[PDB]
Amino acid sequence: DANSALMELDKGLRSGKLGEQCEAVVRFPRLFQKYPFPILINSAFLKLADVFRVGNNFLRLCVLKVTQQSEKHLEKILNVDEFVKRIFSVIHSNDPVARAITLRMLGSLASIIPERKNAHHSIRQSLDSHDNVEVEAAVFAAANFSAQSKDFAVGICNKISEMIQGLATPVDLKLKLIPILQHMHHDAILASSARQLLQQLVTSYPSTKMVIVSLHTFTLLAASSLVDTPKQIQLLLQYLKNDPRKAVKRLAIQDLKLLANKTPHTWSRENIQALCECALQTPYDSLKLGMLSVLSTLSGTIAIKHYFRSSDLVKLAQECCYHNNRGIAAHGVRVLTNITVSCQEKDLLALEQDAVFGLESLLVLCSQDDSPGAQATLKIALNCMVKLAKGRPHLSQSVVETLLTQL
Amino acid sequence: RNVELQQQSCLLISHAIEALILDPESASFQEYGSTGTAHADSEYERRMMSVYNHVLEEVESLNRKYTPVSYMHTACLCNAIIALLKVP
Amino acid sequence: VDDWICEEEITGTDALLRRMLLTNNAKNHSPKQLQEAFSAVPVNNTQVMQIIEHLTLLSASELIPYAEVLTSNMSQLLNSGVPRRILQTVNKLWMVLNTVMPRRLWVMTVNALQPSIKFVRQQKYTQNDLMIDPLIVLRCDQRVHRCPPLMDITLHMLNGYLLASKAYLSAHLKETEQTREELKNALLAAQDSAAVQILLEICLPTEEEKA
Amino acid sequence: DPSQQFLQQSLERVYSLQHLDPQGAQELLEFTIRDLQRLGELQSELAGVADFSATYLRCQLLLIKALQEKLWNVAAPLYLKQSDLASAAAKQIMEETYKMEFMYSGVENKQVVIIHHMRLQAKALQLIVTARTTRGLDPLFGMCEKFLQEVDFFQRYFIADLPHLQDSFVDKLLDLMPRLMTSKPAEVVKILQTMLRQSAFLHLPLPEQIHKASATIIEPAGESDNPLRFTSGLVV
Amino acid sequence: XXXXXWXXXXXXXXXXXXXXXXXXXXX
Amino acid sequence: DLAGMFLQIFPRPVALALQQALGQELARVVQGITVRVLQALATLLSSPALVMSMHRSHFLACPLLRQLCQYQRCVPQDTGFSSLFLKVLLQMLQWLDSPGVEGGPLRAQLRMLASQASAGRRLSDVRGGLLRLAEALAFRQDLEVVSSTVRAVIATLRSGEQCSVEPDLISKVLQGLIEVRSPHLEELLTAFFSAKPVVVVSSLLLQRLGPSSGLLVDWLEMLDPEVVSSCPDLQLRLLFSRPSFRPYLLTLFTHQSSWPTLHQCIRVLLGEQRFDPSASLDFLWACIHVPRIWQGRVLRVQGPELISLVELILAEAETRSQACSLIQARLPLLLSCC
Amino acid sequence: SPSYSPTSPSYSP
Repeated sequence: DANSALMELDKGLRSGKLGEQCEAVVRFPRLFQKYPFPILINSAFLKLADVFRVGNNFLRLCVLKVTQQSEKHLEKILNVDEFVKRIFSVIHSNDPVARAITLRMLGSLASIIPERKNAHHSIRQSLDSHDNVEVEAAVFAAANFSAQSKDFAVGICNKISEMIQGLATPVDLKLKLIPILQHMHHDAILASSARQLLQQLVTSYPSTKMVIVSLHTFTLLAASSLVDTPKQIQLLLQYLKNDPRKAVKRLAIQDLKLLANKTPHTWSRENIQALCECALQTPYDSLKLGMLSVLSTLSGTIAIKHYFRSSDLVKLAQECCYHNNRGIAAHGVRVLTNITVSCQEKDLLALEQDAVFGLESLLVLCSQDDSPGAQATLKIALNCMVKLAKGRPHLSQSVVETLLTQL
Repeated sequence: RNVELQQQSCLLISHAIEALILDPESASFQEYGSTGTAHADSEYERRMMSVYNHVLEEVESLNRKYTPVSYMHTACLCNAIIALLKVP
Repeated sequence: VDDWICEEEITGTDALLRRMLLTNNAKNHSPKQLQEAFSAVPVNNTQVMQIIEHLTLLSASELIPYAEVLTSNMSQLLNSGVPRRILQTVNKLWMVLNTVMPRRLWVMTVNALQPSIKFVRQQKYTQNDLMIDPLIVLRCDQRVHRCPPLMDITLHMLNGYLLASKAYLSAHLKETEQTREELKNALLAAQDSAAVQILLEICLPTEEEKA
Repeated sequence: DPSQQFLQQSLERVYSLQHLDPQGAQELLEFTIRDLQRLGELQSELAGVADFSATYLRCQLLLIKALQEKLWNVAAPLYLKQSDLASAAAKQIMEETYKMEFMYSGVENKQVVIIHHMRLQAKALQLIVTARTTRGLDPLFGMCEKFLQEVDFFQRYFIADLPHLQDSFVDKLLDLMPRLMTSKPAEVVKILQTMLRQSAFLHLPLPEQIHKASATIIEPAGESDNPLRFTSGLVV
Repeated sequence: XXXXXWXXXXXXXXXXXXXXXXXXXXX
Repeated sequence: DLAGMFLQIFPRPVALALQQALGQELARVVQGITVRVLQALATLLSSPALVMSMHRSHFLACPLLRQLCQYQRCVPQDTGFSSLFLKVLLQMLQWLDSPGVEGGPLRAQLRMLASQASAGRRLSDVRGGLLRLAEALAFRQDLEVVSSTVRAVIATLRSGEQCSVEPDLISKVLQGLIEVRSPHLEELLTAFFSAKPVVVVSSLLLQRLGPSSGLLVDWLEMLDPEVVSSCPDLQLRLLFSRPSFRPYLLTLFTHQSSWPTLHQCIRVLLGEQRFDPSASLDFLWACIHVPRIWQGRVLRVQGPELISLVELILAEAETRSQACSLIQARLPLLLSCC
Repeated sequence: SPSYSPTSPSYSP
């Protein structure tokens, strides 16, 4: 029986021994999986909150782990007020560890208590505490509550700004503190203020870790709050062509990959032109391969029709088609094939044979080595020539002939 | 697509019975299939639609050229059977 | 709980930094290379900055081979002019290693932080020795008492071994059972009181620094 | 107003890329519908115009997907409705046009004409879909005459703003209308099928102030499992 | 990479086919 | 023959058989006719032609050069193939270094093959190559020349050890590479600082830097173990003076430097309008409120120290006046110090 | 209780 098993693991949490008590606490998610009944999940969560209120910090951490593992079941408790109140009663503990665990509880419960103002005030007060674990837990709770509540976000944006430009805050806690601005995707003026703060923040703290974290949270804000995307793309391209560090360029590359995977239609022709110009004058194959991966992701979408003779993208694809790196060759062949099968202009008749012979050269390079990385480029090339044969029928004879000669 | 092809095969045979044995006057409307981009994924599908087009063209060409008790009607339908079964 | 709540996630900044920086595949970083960086008689702090700043990006499972080189060179970190960032980073790496290998790590760190006047000064401190007498962890180099990143480590080991001695004494009591509960409780209470008293004596502004 | 500028930019991106392949057109319409839905979820005062334009682009996407079906590549006797998609598409476009016309407060004549144009396109698509599955000649002739009557009613009602719909469905119908009265109804169906694919996508004049008609009921409060008991045959 | 390769993408092994493989493989 | 089939290919199935033979030889090398093909190509290019035929049919020419480069890279110990290939590439570029050719993929592939091969050599001395790079930066632009010289200097620092550093020359070279925005700046800094860099980076930061300032800030954080430990005058000029990266350096110095360094800094900062008052008061306020000091839970100053504090606060007030809110904000610090 | 300040708000069940 459900209630019989509930009593069976309920008798263990007055055992006095901490081991059987943590036993009793951590058996709860299995009970929630077996018996998803709201009147029973309610009673289980209320007594979990009671043993959270009276237990030590390890029991509180066990309750926190249970709450994290049972996030989909805590929307069906419906005695929210007294449960949250008896958890919240030990925000007033003088123990900073207990305060940190309660902040992690509030952040874990932020899906079912948005606009709960005493929780917001506790997070705001604990963000200025002198204990590192409490401040980290307050940052975690603020990140959770900013995602679930816009009234929390509008004031906490100003607070996080003022404690980022506050130099008493150390650099590592600043690094943990930047991605709160990712959840500013509630209001247009809120996202604009967050973008202004991030623009001042990148040039104010030009550290490599700072620019990685700030650019990634700026692009997560731009992807979530959709009216930020062209300026974010042009900012990423500017930081890809100007910032000399390889890590910053690598984040710019993977970030433009994310933005091309999400919203390829919002790329302008100038953005593709700037990315191509970045791929021309780079000396590193590790960055050129990533840039060509972004351009090959863009090539399989409608961004080519927005981009469109022989342009910088075509010249770049021809140059990267004949490259000693197999990945760069595969990406250039993919761009050439997508351009060839995308439209039927007069200019692509010349590069059709270029795509065919680049495919054949990639086949003769990727077949005799049996490397694990060679098979991926071989699969890319063979998929590209399948697409070339299907999209344009007449030249399939040469593709079949070179496959037979390579076999 | 294979199940649809079998269904279209027996539908073709039923229509070939109707349009030139039972009632050629009531049947044989403007059933001109808009054969544009024949995006047939398999060779079997290509053979089936080629057979369908050939049989439909024969039925339309032999709609009212003969009396409903005809040797050409039985021959064209009964060879449409062979054309349908020739493809494995 | 302090050794467990540090595993709780904050904002995803660490996974991001690991993904964007550990992929540099500059595989020169190794326990041998870090040991050579420490063992330079003209010691350079810049190289050990670079190595341990790279080490902070590593996961706890892949920080295991660096435990010996990180612990056994902690005596050099007290040598009157070691930068605070080196000590803070070493404390961070020790806290990371504490989540996956604490029973070994405490023994290695206790053996590392001896005064080392003699050749060994009892380098054979086992786990059993520290569970028998947790106050061994307070018999350190005595320069650690003004090194807060090593006070963090030694207080962690002191709290851990004070907790472990209770379980060890209960296990020894049940094994030798084949009253003594009162004597065990008195021993535990006196042990914690002695630890608190020694900790408070560490807090005193000693007369060498007074004048 | 960055949100209004983005909405205008996305709409003109849809309008200016109406020369692509059907797959690319479907991809662009899906992207812009998703962006307009999320913009409506973000800017509250633009939510009504966002889902208004989203429903219009959904109508156009359904029309494009219905016009690119596998049933046009098979003959009329080989057509089978048990795997049909366009018949549901025409009904969906009708429902979306009614939803567009009547659950939006800020509509005017300059939007009602495009709404009724899309309704006419949906009626033509349903006419061709029903003509695929009909073997008799007189019911096909019947609703072909009904559709031409509807087109005549549309040209009579909306004759003022006819010179704004260049190259659309209705004006290209009006060019071939004297042929359309004198044409055999199967040829009418064929020319309609070939002329929907060549019809140009229209433009929506954006209203200044427009909101969705929203309704929520709170007093029934459908979250209590307690039954509401009464005597059989009496009233509650 | 054929999209309709039966032998390829054998991650979705059925029940009858798996038993058939186990029966006709080691023989 | 060989030259017969080169005249058959570029001015087509024989090219595929040629491609297959090259693939066969590379397969045999990695497991257990290339040199003859390269010799035939060299002897054909020595006689003045084919370069326009290979330019128009670049999709038969570039795979052959790619296969030759792969064979050159797979056996670098086979000396003679690499040198002959290098002369072939240089002669091919020399025939293609013409104004009107409408060069495309073939020219770029030959250019990158030359940059991969000829720049791999080690230049003789660090000082001479660094002076050559300084001159190449100093003429006008020389981007291909700058790229070749920085590749040579990178190879020299990777292989050879240190030389006559001449830190003014290093500073001038780094400033020139920053002003021309060379993509090899990070490699050059890494190779320079792997084998007094504090003075060089501080003098570079104290001087436009633009987007390259972040790399120098990262190096200054990383090569200097503390923030103000070596040549402290430049670091006090970096931190407190009348820079966009300054708050990051202040945030470092408040938390990375030791207590004697912080005490010496506040002594020299308090005990002339040399220092910026806003950064000075912010640094003092953050130094009082270090979270390590207050974890789990008041600094005495001398007479002239407190005096210098109060006219520093006054100077901050007048440089803000160019209202009383910032004076009220600075009041808690003067209350805490007194 | 040692975990709560004397001036901390009381908990009323």
